[PDB]
Amino acid sequence: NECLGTIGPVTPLDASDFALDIRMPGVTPKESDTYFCMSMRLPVDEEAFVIDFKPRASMDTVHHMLLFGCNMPSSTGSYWFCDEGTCTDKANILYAWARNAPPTRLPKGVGFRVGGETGSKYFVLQVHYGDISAFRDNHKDCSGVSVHLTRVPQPLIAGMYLMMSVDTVIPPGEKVVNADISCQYKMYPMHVFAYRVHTHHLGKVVSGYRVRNGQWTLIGRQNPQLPQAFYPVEHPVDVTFGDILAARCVFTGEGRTEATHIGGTSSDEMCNLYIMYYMEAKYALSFMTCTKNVAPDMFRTIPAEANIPIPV
Ligand SMILES: CC(=O)N[C@@H](Cc1cc(I)c(O)c(I)c1)C(=O)N[C@@H](C(=O)O)[C@@H](C)O
Ligand SMILES: CC(=O)N[C@@H](Cc1cc(I)c(O)c(I)c1)C(=O)N[C@@H](C(=O)O)[C@@H](C)O
Ligand SMILES: CC(=O)N[C@@H](Cc1cc(I)c(O)c(I)c1)C(=O)N[C@@H](C(=O)O)[C@@H](C)O
Ligand SMILES: [Cu+2]
Ligand SMILES: [Cu+2]
Ligand code: NI
Repeated sequence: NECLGTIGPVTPLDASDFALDIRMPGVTPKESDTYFCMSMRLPVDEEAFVIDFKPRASMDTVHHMLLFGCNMPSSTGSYWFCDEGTCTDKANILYAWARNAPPTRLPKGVGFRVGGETGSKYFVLQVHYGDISAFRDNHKDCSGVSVHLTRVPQPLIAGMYLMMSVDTVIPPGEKVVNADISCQYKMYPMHVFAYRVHTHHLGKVVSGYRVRNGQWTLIGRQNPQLPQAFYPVEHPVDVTFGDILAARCVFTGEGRTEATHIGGTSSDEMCNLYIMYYMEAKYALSFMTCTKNVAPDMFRTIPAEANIPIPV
């Protein structure tokens, strides 16, 4: 149901706006925890701005959905298993829908820039099917997300700052292993408005901070075992030239018989903190990444909550 009909995926809205429905082409999981991927090229070649997102998920099977922007989807197929990949180039996450933690809307006047000469030419949708019981009907699922695109330039441009670990090693049975990430910020000011954390089963807590003149200001702190949606920041926080962004993921090796390193399988781990921000249009860049730990010693002053499990 809700599947793609004779009217197609593009809904005209007015002279310069249209909604684009990005849905699975009627797929059927045959195993629980199946991750399906699919892509949609933007229908317009010129620059546009994504200013809203509306989920169209099947509450009875969809565990989570992510929408990315990129220039080279990993497969040319109708849909594929995301284990093959999302995009050959580096995908930019735009939206996350997590079952049981409703998404928050973008601030008005803020939009992601896409298309054109340097923006994403494709949207890639990942849909995680958990309970494949509802598929006893062997029916087809068309879950997805609708995006509102406009040609009208937005005064604030949303972007993503991804902090991630690449060298972490978690010895088996090890009670506590910290993965620390830190970089100095050297662009125009960005204001953080939402954040998402991601780790696999060994993750206990993930926190990120802006450090200025030695003082730590919390950006976000979350239990990665909770739904991995983008959560709004408690208080708006600017990150400016000179500041240091610092994040820590706390892992345990308990329950594993061998060491766990960074990787894409359930037996591997990941330490990600996605910081969603907006910047004035004339100063904006759409994405930044930190995969290092430039000021290792700085963590001796990280707030205690960074090591404290979040109470349910
Ligand atoms: C890519 C293109 O040609 N677009 C149309 C106008 C348009 C752009 C976007 I992005 C959009 O979301 C919507 I709705 C409409 C266009 O440019 N049409 C012509 C026109 O405005 O007459 C050319 C000459 O500008
Ligand atoms: C090695 C690793 O940590 N990969 C993460 C972070 C990542 C996200 C994006 I967007 C990206 O372009 C790249 I290169 C890496 C990772 O795969 N995280 C998952 C996640 O955050 O759920 C995927 C599904 O986005
Ligand atoms: C009723 C509604 O959803 N109005 C949205 C436009 C929209 C339609 C669809 I169908 C959709 O899938 C998405 I995502 C967005 C809305 O707020 N549109 C703006 C517009 O009409 O330009 C405001 C200003 O009215
Ligand atoms: Cu999920
Ligand atoms: Cu992962
Ligand atoms: Ni400010």
